[PDB]
Amino acid sequence: NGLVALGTVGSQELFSVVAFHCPCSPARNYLYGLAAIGVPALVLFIIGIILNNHTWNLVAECTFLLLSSILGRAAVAPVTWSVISLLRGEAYVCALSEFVDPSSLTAREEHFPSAHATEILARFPCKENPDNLSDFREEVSRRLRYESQLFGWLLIGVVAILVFLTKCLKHYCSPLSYRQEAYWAQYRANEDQLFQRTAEVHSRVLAANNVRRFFGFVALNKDDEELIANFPVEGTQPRPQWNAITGVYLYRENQGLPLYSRLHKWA
Amino acid sequence: NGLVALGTVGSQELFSVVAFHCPCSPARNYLYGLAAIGVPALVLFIIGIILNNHTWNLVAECTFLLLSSILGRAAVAPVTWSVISLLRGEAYVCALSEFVDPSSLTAREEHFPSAHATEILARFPCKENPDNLSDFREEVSRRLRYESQLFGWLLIGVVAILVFLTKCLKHYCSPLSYRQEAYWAQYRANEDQLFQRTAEVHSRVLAANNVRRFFGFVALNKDDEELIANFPVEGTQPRPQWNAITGVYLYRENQGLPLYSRLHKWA
Amino acid sequence: NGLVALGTVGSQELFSVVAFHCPCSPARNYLYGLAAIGVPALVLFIIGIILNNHTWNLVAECTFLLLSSILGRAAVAPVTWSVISLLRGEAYVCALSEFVDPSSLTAREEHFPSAHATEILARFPCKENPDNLSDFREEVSRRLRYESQLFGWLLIGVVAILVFLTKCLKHYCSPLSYRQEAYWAQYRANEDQLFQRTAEVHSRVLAANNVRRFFGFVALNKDDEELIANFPVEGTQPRPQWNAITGVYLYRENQGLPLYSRLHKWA
Amino acid sequence: NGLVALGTVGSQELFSVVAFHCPCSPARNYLYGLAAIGVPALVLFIIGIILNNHTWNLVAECTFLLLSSILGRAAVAPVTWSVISLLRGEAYVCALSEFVDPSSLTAREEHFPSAHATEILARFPCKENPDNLSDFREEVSRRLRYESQLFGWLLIGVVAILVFLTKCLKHYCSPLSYRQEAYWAQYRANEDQLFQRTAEVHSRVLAANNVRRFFGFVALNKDDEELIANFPVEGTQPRPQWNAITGVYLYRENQGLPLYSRLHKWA
Amino acid sequence: NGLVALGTVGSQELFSVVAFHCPCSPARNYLYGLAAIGVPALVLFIIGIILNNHTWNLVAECTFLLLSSILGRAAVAPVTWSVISLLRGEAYVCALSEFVDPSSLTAREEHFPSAHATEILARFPCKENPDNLSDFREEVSRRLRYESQLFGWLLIGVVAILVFLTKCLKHYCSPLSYRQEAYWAQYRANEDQLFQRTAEVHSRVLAANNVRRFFGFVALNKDDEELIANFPVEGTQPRPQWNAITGVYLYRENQGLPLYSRLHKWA
Amino acid sequence: NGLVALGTVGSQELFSVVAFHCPCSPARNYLYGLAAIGVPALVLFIIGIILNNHTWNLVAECTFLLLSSILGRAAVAPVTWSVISLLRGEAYVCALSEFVDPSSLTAREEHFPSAHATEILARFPCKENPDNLSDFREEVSRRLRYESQLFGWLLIGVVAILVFLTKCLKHYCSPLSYRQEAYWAQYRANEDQLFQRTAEVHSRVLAANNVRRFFGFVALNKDDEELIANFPVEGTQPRPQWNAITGVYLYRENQGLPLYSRLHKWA
Amino acid sequence: NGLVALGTVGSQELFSVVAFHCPCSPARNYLYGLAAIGVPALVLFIIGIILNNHTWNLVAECTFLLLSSILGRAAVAPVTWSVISLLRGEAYVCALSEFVDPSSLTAREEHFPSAHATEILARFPCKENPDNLSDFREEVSRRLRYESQLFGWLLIGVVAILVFLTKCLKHYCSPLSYRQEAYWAQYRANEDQLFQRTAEVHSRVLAANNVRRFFGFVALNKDDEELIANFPVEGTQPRPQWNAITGVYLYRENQGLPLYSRLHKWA
Repeated sequence: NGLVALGTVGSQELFSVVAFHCPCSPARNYLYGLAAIGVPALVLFIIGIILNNHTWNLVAECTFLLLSSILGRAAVAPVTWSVISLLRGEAYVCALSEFVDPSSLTAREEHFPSAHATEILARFPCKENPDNLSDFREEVSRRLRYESQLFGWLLIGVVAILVFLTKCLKHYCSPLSYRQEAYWAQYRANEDQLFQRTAEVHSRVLAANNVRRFFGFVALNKDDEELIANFPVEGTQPRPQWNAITGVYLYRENQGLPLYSRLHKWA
Repeated sequence: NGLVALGTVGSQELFSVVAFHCPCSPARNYLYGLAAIGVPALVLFIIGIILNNHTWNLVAECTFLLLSSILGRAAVAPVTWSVISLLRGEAYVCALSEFVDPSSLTAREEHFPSAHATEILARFPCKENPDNLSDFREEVSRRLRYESQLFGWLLIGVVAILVFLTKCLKHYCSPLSYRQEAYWAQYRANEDQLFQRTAEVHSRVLAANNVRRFFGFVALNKDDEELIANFPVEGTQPRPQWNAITGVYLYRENQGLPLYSRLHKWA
Repeated sequence: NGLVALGTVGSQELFSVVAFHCPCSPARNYLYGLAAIGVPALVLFIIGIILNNHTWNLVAECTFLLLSSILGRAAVAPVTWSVISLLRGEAYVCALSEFVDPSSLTAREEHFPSAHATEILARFPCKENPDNLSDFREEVSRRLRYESQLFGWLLIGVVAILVFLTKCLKHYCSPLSYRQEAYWAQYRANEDQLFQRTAEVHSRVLAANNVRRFFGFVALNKDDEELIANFPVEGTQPRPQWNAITGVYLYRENQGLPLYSRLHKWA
Repeated sequence: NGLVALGTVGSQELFSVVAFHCPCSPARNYLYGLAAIGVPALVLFIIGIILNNHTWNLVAECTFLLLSSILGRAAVAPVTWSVISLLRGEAYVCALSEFVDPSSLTAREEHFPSAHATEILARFPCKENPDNLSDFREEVSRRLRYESQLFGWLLIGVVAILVFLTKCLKHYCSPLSYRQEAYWAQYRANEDQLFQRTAEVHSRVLAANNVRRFFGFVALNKDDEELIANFPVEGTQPRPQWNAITGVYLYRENQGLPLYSRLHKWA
Repeated sequence: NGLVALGTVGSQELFSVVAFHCPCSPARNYLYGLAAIGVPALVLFIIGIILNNHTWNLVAECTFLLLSSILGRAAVAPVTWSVISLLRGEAYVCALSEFVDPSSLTAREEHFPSAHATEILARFPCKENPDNLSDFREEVSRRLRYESQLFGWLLIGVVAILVFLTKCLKHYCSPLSYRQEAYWAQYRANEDQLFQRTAEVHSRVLAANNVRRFFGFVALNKDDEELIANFPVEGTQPRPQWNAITGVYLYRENQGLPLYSRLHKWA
Repeated sequence: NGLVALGTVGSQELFSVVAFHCPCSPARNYLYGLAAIGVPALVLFIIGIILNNHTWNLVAECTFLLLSSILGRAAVAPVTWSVISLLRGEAYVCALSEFVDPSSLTAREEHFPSAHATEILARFPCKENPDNLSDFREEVSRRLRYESQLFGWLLIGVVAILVFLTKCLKHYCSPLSYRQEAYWAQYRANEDQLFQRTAEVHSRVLAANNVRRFFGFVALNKDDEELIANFPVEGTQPRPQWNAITGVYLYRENQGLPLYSRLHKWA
Repeated sequence: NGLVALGTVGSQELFSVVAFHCPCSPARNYLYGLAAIGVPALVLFIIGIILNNHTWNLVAECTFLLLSSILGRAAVAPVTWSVISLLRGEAYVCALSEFVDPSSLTAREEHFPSAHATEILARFPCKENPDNLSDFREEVSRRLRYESQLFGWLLIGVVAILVFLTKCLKHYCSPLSYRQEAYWAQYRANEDQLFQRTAEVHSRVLAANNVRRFFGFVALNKDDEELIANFPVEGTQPRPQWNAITGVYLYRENQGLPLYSRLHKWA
């Protein structure tokens, strides 16, 4: 579970690492903000989609309980980046500074430099402004930062409410109890780990047999020596068996005794 | 019990960590204060609700002795944050500075800059004020900080009185003695821990059996070797048993001999 | 898998290591940028092509599933360099500074130094410009840096989308399941490692026999003493066998039992 | 393989170590650049030729597959020095500064100091130039550095393309497969190492016998005591045998069983 | 082999250690340069001649294959000192500064201080010169340093070419193969070492016998106790035997079996 | 052999340690230089004569092969001091400064302070001279330092040539070979060491016997306990035997078997 | 032998340690120099006389070979102090400054302050002198330091010559050889050490017997327990025996067998 938190720490570090330079300009601020805050979010979303074997299971089968799980396991990375970027400021103020109405803002009482200043307005984040505009721009700076931080806090709140609702609904609308669901999760984890290790060992001993068949002898460590001494092997399982293993498994009950996975259904 | 104190230390650190910038402005101070002090409180409350298995037990059953316990175990995090934010100052003074009556305050004796200064009043926390207003704003600053700290201390006092009353009432209006309640708590803890560990081990050995059935042999460490050598397994319990385990248990007495949990009631 | 990440770290270090000096000049900036950002990319691409034994396997045979795999394993190095060079700036602004239209840019309102300044325009990155042009050049600098960073982020996004599509297509249009593909990968790795080690040992003992035949005795460590004591040898396999081993292997199935490599097909 | 990389690091260190002083002068810059960048290259080439036993094998025999191998193993040292010297600058600009056309270069707009300045042109790298010429010489400096770095990057690219073509051709136009070529390389290495060690031990025991024949006894360590106790010796092989061992060996096949070296052909 | 490299490092250290003070003077610069750069070279040459036992072997006999070997093993020390002194500068410029033609050199355009300045010319390395001559002397300084470094690089190149030619000729015009020459070198080394140690031990035990004959008993360590317990001794070999051992040995072949040294010829 | 090098390092340290103060004066500089550079040389020569047992052997006998050996073993210390003192400067310039001809030297063109300045000439090393004479004295300083260093380098060269000639002559005009001379040297060393140790032990046990005869018992360590337990003693050898041992031994040959020392001649 | 060198190091340290203050004065400088440089010399001479048991041996007997030995072993301490004091300066210049002839010395040409300055002359070492006399006194300072150092070096030379002559004469005019003299020295040392230790042990056991006779038992360590267990004792030797032991022994020969000490003569 801590992998997502490590990824979030890395996301914050990369935020403070790579670069940022607000291109004070009439109409490019909009696009630059949108891209520089969304493209890394999209990349993190893709990364989250990739390393979730549920999607490969699903596409191998080719449902709403699957999409919820996968998108929830994925979207934790883009959200903790969007929030960190909003709360940081200096990325919302860079994109929504041109759109400020120069009529409605109070300061050291002067109307405004002109009716020509829309390219002068959007130049504030680059801190380049005359002394009068210097004392003037703090207002719009603080206002935009205010809007950014408010959106950020509301985003955090909505994400929290959504997570709580998701949990309270998944527990309410599931056929099992919750303790048995914990047992089921432990079983999935243990089965996956044991299957991975056994597959590796079986494959290694098969390869050793193949090589020995060629040279006449195989060179091994003490460990692999034990691995061949204990476990023999003659040939893998047929393709239909592999095909039967893979797939999505919804909880099915044989008579009186439940099954917890497709490999279990292979009893 | 110390997990809540560690969370409180982390809450204080995150308070001093993330950000704060009072948006000196006519009407946004109100909203910004409310959100920036309540949204983290709401998030901490949700987090406290989530990790309290009592709520999942309850919803699995689908009562006032349950809601009190859960909300008490939860609300310790938002309260220790509200108090730290009030006592800190610089968050109440930011939101309730516009509402100060400019007529009723004494200082270096001048009436007030004008009757136009309500946007000049709410600009004090941003420390930007002319020299006369410089010597003037300290009064309202100290007054608002006074109000904040007083509310904070009163909140602490009320929370303490509430906790004491809750304890004195729960002990007065309970069928058991208190020493046996301590025994009951120890039993709940021990039972939960032992059940978790046993579930994990039983599940792992079941998965090992399943994998061996597939490949013809299972690769294991020395520890799991012992785990399979000692404890055999053939199949889990039926779903009705799991359903009988879960649920809320109020103290029920068989004839002469008390039961302390639903799993105990399964004798 | 981490070898590519180590190579990327080394690529960034070498970027910050070797040199860079923007030759402010009318028409050489174009060529210098193109070369100094593409030639290292081409070199990294060649290096990636070289150390991928798939290409030697292929040419030894003398197909679209091979080219995709090889070019994907290769192009990870040039892309992570192109992106680092774009996001860095100071390499796009050096090459596309001459082409800026001197009519369309707003600043401290003066038209432009002359209609003679195209060699004065392309001299900005060398920071040598008069005071008026000093306050003028920041605009074009920021604009070009904006364009560079935008292209960089879009490149990252396109690479991510391409990787995701490649994965989702390779899993959708393959005859096997995905778990068996994992088994197959583990088998390829184990077989390659074991074959390498066995080849080395067999060759060493053969050479020892040859030398002993000459001098009358061979000097060895304790390890090689054991190596000769255990494994004897009389002569290698004929050339047809080596020729049968090499080559590309597409997944072929003997009756009911799959084969996973050409050496396996040598059963 | 890393010996060449260690030699390259040492080459860079010696570049930054020994000296360099551009002799600003009319016609000596040409010669000094040529020598100070080629003579170390020629020395490294000779060194690479020397420590490649293939050349001694060849001359002992007294063919295009030999010359390619030897010159490739050799020229890695001069190329990684030529490239480091070009990319460094301050060695091309020193030699090709006199040949700059004083008519075709734009700067702070003055024609040129005179038509007498060809000895003033070639004095720029020594940084000794009047203030006007000070602001003037930066142009020619940057231009020459540009030319140097471009030639350097193109040299790297051509070397990479040449290496890739060499590999792709040697694998395409060879009678064996590539895995057996790896076996052959391992065999050559193992045979050379074992032969060296055995030769040393046999020679030492022969010398010990000779000395004992003189004094009546030989003084030895425990190690040499074991060396004489185990391996006896009476006399070396005749000169025809040594002559049969040496020489170049192209892959020859006895009936059904391949030979991998001349000593192997001595079966 | 590394002894020569250690001697070269020591030579460089002693160069930077002892002293150097260019005696700015009309005609003494010539002699001082010649001596201070040649006398240490002659000393290193003598030292190299001394510690090469080949010369003592030769004079004990009282041929071109001997002189080449000895002078090659010797001249490595003077050459690596001459080169270090040339490349260093400040030793060629000190001796060949008087001979500069004051007519042919261009600088800040003045003819020359006078036709009396030949003792003013040779005073430049002592850095004592008036301001005009200050800006003047840099030219002759750089020119002489140029000449020195060019001679140095050419010397290195010629030495490298000579070494390569020597090797390629010695391998081409020798009766043996090269591998057997390596065996021969190993044999010479081993024989010399074993003979030295045996001579020492035999001599020590003989001296012990002599002393015991005088006092009636000899005091020894445990080591010498073992040395006398194992190896007895009664008397050395006659002078004709020693005379037969020494001398130069050209490769002679007994019938079918080669001899590798004179002590071997004593079979 | 390294004892002489340690003595040379100590000589250099003592040179830089004790003192030196050039007594600027008309006629005392001569004497002070001569003494302060020769008296330590004479002392080192005497020290070298003392610790060379060959001289005591010779005088005990009461020949040109003895004097050469002794004076060569001795004069290595005064020569390495004379050379270090010449090369150092500031000791030749102190003694031969008065004798400089004030007519023949060129400088800032003035004739000379007077015809009274011979006590002003010899005052230069004490650095006390007026400004004109300040710029004047550097010439004579550098000239005298030049002469000193030249004499030093020539002395080193002559010493090297003399050593080489001595070696080449001693090997050419000796009755033995050179390897047997090495054996002879090893024998002399071993015999001297063993004789010294045996003499010490025999003397100690004799003294122990004498003391025991007086007191009735002798107190000893464990070591001396063993020394008396093993080796008995009754009385030393007569004076004629000691007289026969001492003396110079030229290589004499008994019939067919050589003798290597007088104690050996005592067989 | 190193005890004298340690004493010399201590002498130098005490020289630089205790004090020195030249009493600039007409006639006290003479006496102060004489005393402060001779009295420590006399003390060191007495100390050297005391710790040389030869003198007590001699006076116990109550000859030129004894006085030479004792005075040589003694005078090494005063000489190495006189030399260190002369070479140091600032102790000869303090005593022989009054006697300088004020007529014969050249400086900045003035005759001399007066004919009254003999108390002004001897005040120079106290550095108190007017500016003219300041530039004047350096001459006499350097001259006196010159005289001191010359006397010092001549003293060292004479001491060295005397030591060499003493050695060459003692070896020439002695009845024995020199190797037997070395044996004799070793015997004297061993006999003295063994006699001292035995005397101590015998005395301790005698005292233990005496004490036991008084109390009835003696308390001892383990060591003294062993000392009494092994060696018994009943009574010392008579006074005539002690008288026979002491005395000076010149080398006397019994018939055919030499004696090396008086205790040996007690056989």
